[PDB]
Amino acid sequence: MKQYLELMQKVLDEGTQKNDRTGTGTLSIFGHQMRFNLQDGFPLVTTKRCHLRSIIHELLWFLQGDTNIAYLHENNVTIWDEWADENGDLGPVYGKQWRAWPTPDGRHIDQITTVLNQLKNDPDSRRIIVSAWNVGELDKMALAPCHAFFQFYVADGKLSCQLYQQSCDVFLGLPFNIASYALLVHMMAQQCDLEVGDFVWTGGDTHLYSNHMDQTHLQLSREPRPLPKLIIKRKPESIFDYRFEDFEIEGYDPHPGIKAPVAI
Amino acid sequence: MKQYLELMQKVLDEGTQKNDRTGTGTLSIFGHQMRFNLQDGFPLVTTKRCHLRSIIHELLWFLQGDTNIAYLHENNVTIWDEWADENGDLGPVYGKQWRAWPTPDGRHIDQITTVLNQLKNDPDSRRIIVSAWNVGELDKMALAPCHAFFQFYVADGKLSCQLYQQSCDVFLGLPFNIASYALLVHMMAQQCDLEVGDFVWTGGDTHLYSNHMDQTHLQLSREPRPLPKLIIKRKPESIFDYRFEDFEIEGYDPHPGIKAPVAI
Repeated sequence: MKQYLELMQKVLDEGTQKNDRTGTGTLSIFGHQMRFNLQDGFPLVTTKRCHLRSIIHELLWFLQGDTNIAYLHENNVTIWDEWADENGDLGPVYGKQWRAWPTPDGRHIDQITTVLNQLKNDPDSRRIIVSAWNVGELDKMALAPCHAFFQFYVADGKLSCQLYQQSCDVFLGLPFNIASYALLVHMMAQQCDLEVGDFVWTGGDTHLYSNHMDQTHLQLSREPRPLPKLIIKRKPESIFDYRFEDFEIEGYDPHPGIKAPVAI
Repeated sequence: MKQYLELMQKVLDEGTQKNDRTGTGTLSIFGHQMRFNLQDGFPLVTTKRCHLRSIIHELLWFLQGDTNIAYLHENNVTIWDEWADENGDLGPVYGKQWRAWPTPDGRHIDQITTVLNQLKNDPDSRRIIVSAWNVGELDKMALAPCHAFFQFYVADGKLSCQLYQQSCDVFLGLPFNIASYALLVHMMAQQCDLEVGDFVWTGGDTHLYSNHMDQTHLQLSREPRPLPKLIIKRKPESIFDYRFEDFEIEGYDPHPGIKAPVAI
């Protein structure tokens, strides 16, 4: 999509040479923000095919507060294998923090429910936040949250949301992230009888890996097709009762996919 | 300044009517981002006089990990009286979280030192973050952090920083916030032998109180004067050894100040 391709280009033009923890070089910029009107359609990148299946199962997994890849495996979803240990444990990552942020006094806050209450009983609140950045359990995590902070906003029956991605692989991870959170916005709005507003994406260290240049130029040459339409076949009793089948993407006609290898 | 006045205007033009917890109406927009090249000068609003004194003492106070207003009082700084209790306690706010984020296992993480180590020993890290958003101690706080998440970034000997302000009073609080964090960038860079890069400001619910319209239009009519220059008279042995006198703003010739009343 336009906003996306615009970023991709910007990174090429303005990105400074920076290396990552693996030794692979990246082109990076710091601080960027793009908006996506959700009424204009589901922000699923078209200039390259994306498989929403993994996306959906991962989101549902998070909402379950599960941090073991078992569920993912039952559905043959392996995007988390790379990090899980022999038992399939990733540590207190996303899911754990969202649904059971542990306090120093023995409690476990359910940030998702907390957020739902607010959207329903105090929509003008300015602190409708979900944070995965738990300083206390960083070490125990398989890896630090790429996207670790998001805020919800209500105005005119429209529910918006801003995500802050402190670190971002523009080519491989960004497309996935945008769709994932966009889907979360819809689920939230559905349970709150609210219309979807804007999904605002903000990033810190936004980069492209040096060995992704050709794929970038190749995609950067395709023309964005119209955005598809996300439809929810039903209205679960809660934000925790959605099932894979409830979602159906409609009108998605992407260009072919583009493989993006990684060094190890 | 330009970026600032541009926001002020945008809020007037595009802001939607929203009410706050006190009942006072605000004009608000969601999601905004402005950049400030720190080499161009210290971002201290000129179209209206700002007293940096309070700013500095508050920053130093934070770095001390102190959450009692006593220190502020010794210097006759009352910006926190409104919230402090009879003992002058504000709860586990900013200072406490920055210097002693409490873990569930009895520890207290020093996010400021943590961050300093990283900038000195692993500058390419993408997780150089400081968070005041401790879900565990929200209730015990005098009020929730307006600005609760910031990231540091290094590239070409230039240290940048992005702050995310989930809630923002454009007229009263924003100017104060920008200068405060800009000063922190400089202190950081000084202790890391790095040059200052960009201070990137991102906001969630960015608003103007309905009863600040005249002041807004009045300021919105002034022309930005050149930015002053921030100078540090010395190099303390650590980020915790700065004293009020070490800072000197130079070339600051602002327009007159503008009072901004608040309802209660």
